[PDB]
Amino acid sequence: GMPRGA
Amino acid sequence: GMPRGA
Amino acid sequence: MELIRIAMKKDLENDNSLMNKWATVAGLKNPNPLYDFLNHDGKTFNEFSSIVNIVKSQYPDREYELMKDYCLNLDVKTKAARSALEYADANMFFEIEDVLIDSMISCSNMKSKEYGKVYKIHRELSNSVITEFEAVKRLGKLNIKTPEMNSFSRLLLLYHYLSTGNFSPMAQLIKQIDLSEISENMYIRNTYQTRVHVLMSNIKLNENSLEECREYSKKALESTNILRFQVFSYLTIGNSLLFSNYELAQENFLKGLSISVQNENYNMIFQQALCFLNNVWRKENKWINFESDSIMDLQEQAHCFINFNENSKAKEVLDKLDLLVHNDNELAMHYYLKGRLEQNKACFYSSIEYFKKSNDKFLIRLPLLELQKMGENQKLLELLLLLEHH
Amino acid sequence: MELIRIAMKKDLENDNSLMNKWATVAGLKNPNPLYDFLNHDKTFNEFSSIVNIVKSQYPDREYELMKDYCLNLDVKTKAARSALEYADANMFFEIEDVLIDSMISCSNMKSKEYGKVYKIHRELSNSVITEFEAVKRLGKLNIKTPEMNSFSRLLLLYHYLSTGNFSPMAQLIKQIDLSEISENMYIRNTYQTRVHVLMSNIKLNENSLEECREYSKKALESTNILRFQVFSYLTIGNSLLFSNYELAQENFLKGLSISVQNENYNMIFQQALCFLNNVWRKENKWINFESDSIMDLQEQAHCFINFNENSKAKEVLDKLDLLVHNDNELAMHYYLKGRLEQNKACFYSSIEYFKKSNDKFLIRLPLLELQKMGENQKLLELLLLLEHH
Repeated sequence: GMPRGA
Repeated sequence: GMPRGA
Repeated sequence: MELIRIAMKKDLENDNSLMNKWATVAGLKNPNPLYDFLNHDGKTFNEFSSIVNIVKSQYPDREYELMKDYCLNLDVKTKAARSALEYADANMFFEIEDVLIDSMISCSNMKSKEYGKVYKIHRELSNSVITEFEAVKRLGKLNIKTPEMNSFSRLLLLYHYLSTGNFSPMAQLIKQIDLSEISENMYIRNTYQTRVHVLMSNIKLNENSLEECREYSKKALESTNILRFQVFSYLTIGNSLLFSNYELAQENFLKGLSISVQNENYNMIFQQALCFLNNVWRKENKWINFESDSIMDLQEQAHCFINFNENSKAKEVLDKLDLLVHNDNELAMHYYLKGRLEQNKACFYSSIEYFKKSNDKFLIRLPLLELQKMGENQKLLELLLLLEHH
Repeated sequence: MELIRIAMKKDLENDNSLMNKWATVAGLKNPNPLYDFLNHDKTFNEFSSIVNIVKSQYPDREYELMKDYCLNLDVKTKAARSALEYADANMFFEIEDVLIDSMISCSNMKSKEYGKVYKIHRELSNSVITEFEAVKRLGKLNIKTPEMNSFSRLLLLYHYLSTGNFSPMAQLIKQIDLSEISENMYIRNTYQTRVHVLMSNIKLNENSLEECREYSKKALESTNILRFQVFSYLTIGNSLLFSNYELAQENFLKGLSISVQNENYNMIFQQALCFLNNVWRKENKWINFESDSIMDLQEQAHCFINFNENSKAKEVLDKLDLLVHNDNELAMHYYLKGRLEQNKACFYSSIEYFKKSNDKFLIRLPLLELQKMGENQKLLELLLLLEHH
């Protein structure tokens, strides 16, 4: 999938 | 349509 | 001397035994106040149901003639008048209700003045004289103190939402009503109780909770002697059976016709219920009203034509309906008919959209079945039922 | 003496102008506290003063110099509370967890409050506790400081972001009011960056891509902390995934260039570029063939399907079936089965779970496939209009 983070 | 009532 | 008084004493000579039964009938097992009521000029019962249950028991065929005469010769400042307001509104006796209102606004008793003021708001709202926003702002400006009108000011919004096919806010607004806070007027508390039973029946119908819809109409019927509430209880029970039990639906609507024989508006309502029933079951339909240009009657004309492959005649009718302004629940039915006439899945999607918008989980079964019949994927149909409108 | 002060004195002997230089770097209205900081075993009033000096003069030894300085602080001070945020923001978990247990045991209530809700954040992000447990523990704490009332909401936002549960985030982030943090400006400022990057991710998930990019660009302008720069470039690049291959690639490569010495950040930009190339159906040199994470296996399957190697794709997708997917991961799983099977029902399950995760960006993948399979335009509009309840 698409990596995400903050 | 269908009659409704109260 | 009220016609109810002139007639009650006249009939007491021929039959003198009525005291014992009338006191049993009027919420007194002990006949003291009846004597007072019967003889001294202008003395009311403590509870309005005493007069009501008497008139319905001894002059049922003259209820309107007598109650009108009694109600309009009433001190508007009294508890009996405030009960009469709710009696007139509940029975849809606008002649009685509207004169009382203008009299309760002008008088100097503050309780009766608040009563007239929010019943007026209900009357202007249901006549489309004011909008929902104008009504809400005027309700707040009243600074409503009585638990009677705090219950009613919610009820009058519930009626507005039902009639304009805006079902979304009903479940939470009705949950705010607490009738146990009404302790001075038992008639008003019991007739509001019936109002809520009927409104809850409709809310359950719109959520497709069909067993509970019928339980609430049963409570409504068990709780009232008021024709208007009986009328809509049988209509709602019958509607809840539309898709499953043709014979039992028809039996409820026919029972409605039976009790509406002396009332044109109630009679029209059950013809429309039976008309919609026979179109859903795609039967020959003698109940169509061909002399009408209302949305409800035109839709059923087209629905029957479509059922019987009268497609040109149906397009004629849907051409007339195109020029008419619909609420969201009415547009959803327009698109269902369009979709049937054209065998166009896109109309059935527009139908689902407006059923979602009005939060009608019952009638949406019509476009969904047609999409099933056209081979729409089963997971998609489940998704359309799962998702909700904002 | 701490290494930072040993090193600052060795360089002070040889270079005297360094004093006015270090004083302006640290934002000082006058140069007194620098002298004071070097002579008496004292803190600056704002933690940024020492951080900006370490970053200005010893950038290659920040971790070593800060791990020594932070671990020698009195845990009862505003400096040590500041070092707790510095550690957590940098993902310096070795520095952080030591401060946490120090603070939790200490006799200072403010430090004790910081320590206990930073521990809740650490335990939740390691799945040592559930979300319900975290909320329960935070409520019992009776949190009084604005800082920890703000961070109590931030730790939940991070947890929603990472579990693919995007629905609650917009309403929860609005409850943060950073203007109430008045005493520790270092914390107010690094929390302001945290909120900018989180807001960028919420706008991405709402498919509001220009506002997504503006918040990430505000985060970058506000920060000198690598971790926040990394997730800003990641989020800007993600927001371009469907429209601008070259600029998305350029943001991911920029992230790679600042991530060089950090294997976790480097892996993230590899995954970002791996997904970008699969979306555009290009030759994909970024695939991790030695991974059993859902993220990496999905992209193996995605590229196999792109290059008509459907037996290999099913092998991968059969493995994925045995793994526990959160809602957002499940939505991608059905999209891939849809492509492999060319079955519209998989695409419908895909959008169901994108609706549940409240992912309005990645849902464009199954929507586009349904368009190709000729699905009714009105149906697709309806599916975009309706919400999961």
